[PDB]
Amino acid sequence: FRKMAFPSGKVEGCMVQVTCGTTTLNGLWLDDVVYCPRHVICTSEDMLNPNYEDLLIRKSNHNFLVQAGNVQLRVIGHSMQNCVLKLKVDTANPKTPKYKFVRIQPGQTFSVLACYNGSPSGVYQCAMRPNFTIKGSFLNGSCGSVGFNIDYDCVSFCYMHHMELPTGVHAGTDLEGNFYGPFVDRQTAQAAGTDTTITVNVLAWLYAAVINGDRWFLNRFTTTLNDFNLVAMKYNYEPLTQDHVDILGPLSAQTGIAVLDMCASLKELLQNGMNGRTILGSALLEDEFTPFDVVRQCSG
Amino acid sequence: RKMAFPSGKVEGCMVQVTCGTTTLNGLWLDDVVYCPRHVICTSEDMLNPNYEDLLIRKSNHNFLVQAGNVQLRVIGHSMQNCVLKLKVDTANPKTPKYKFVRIQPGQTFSVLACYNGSPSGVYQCAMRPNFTIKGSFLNGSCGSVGFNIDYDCVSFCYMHHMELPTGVHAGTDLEGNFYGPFVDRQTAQAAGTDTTITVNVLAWLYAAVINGDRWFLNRFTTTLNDFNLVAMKYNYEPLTQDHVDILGPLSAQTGIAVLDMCASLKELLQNGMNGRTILGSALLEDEFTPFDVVRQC
Ligand SMILES: *[C@H](O)[C@H](C[C@@H]1CCNC1=O)NC(=O)[C@H](CC(C)C)NC(=O)OC[C@@H]1C[C@H]1CCC
Repeated sequence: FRKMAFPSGKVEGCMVQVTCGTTTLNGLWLDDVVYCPRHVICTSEDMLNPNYEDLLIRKSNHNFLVQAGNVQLRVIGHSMQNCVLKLKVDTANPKTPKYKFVRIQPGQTFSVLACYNGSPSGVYQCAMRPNFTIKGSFLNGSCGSVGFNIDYDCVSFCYMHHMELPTGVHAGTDLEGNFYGPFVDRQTAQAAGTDTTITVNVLAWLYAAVINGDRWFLNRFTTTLNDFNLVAMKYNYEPLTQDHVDILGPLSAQTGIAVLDMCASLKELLQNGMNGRTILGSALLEDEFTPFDVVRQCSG
Repeated sequence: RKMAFPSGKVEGCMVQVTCGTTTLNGLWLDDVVYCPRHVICTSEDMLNPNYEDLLIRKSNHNFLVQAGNVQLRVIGHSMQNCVLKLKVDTANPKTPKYKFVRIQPGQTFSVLACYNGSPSGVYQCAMRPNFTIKGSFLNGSCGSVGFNIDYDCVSFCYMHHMELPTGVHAGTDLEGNFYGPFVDRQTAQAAGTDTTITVNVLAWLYAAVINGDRWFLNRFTTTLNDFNLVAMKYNYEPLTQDHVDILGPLSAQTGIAVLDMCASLKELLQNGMNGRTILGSALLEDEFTPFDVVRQC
């Protein structure tokens, strides 16, 4: 199993650059709107303590330089929605895919198209941590890069990049400008909650092991969801939700192993350790493959 | 972070190729579609296919090429080693600037995994020293390609043909020559003993340091040859002076001499990681090149 990104072409066709003064970042061009982080309107000095409504009132359409490559897109309207700027432009993007804006939950994975100056540099798979950070690879100028999933014809945009934390992890918003987690777009020191292990994804990984014939850890017992959740928290594992139990349905059906039986197997691993054994060629439990990711790499 | 090149320029080239009941992917550049020649085989052909004999018995019309909902008419075909070249009456307007290259073991590339001419996923691979790749490929993935992008130019280096019993993968360059001692017949094939790409392990250790992780460093040093003696004992590839030179920028950036990092790696090889982890991994990672690390740091 490897981290596998979605093909990035449909998103590459939507990346532009947005500049205000000398501050440049990336934007997302869909139909006749460009979406980008609102801190593009900030001087480096104003990022320390920005008053965004005040900064925006002083801006006009003609203060925004939007470019696809080196080709300018004329801005004909502007508005702020939470922490994102929406710039109406006079050209509808002919490469606009079928798309939607979604807000993902911790544990869910998505592909990031890392961009600089509106130019895509690389694509990689990220997991949203339970503390609402991602372990990105982002350099200066990467803001406005987006995270996405692709289902059939439709690009689901879920993440737009805004900042790095002192610990090196990354934070950002959905495409409605609402931050994931307790973060704000100010150049102030901000700390994330202590992180935890994504239980639903560990379970997905155990199911993947079973599918591949690696099943020594299956035991004869079961548990209730509440008993499991209370034990899991003592090992810094996330509690399971009802939605987690449901998204494990397909893998449970594929293997014939009930979700709560797998929970009891995981509980034994937590309480007793691996005892020098491995699972899928590893003594570490992997928590950044979702149930869908497992099905992706096992089917096509 | 393992990072692939953006795949859009390659996505615009992927098509579906069918012959008989065999369907796989092709690469459509200008007015030519490239694909694995074993598309012309049947069940009974695959064991010992005489490809020149099988191919002469085919007509242009035995090949169905589909780009989305549009069929492309094949107006000519030829074989170059293990690749079939199908001439079509339409030029791909999405053809990028491109070249065909043969990569060296230890080099990395991105794979666009495709099924039925449709892109499914992208990931980074290394050409192993034993000329396999550790890919994620299923039935119908043949004809998927590997590539690197420099400026606006796509350098195609890999086309996918097979899986080995061990679960690793084998394929060709875009001239149709295999990497490694493999053959496009339906037989169980073993690879040579694999080794670890040492220059890449060192690059990744430097990446761990750049991201503030240094538990594995030490105050010892080593000569190049003494390091290589230990490396070979542990089935690591030897480190050349060009490798040392290639690592210079990472050495400068971090203030750690290449041979000092070799001494750290030696200590890791002889003692293991004693439970610790580097950049999240319980194992030494060898599929990041020095360039991969630099570009991202
Ligand atoms: C082409 O799509 C397909 C891709 C492989 C299928 C499963 N995973 C793959 O990467 N290629 C093939 O099926 C090969 C065709 C021959 C003619 C080259 N064969 C193959 O990969 O077989 C796999 C198993 C180990 C070998 C045992 C043969 C008796």
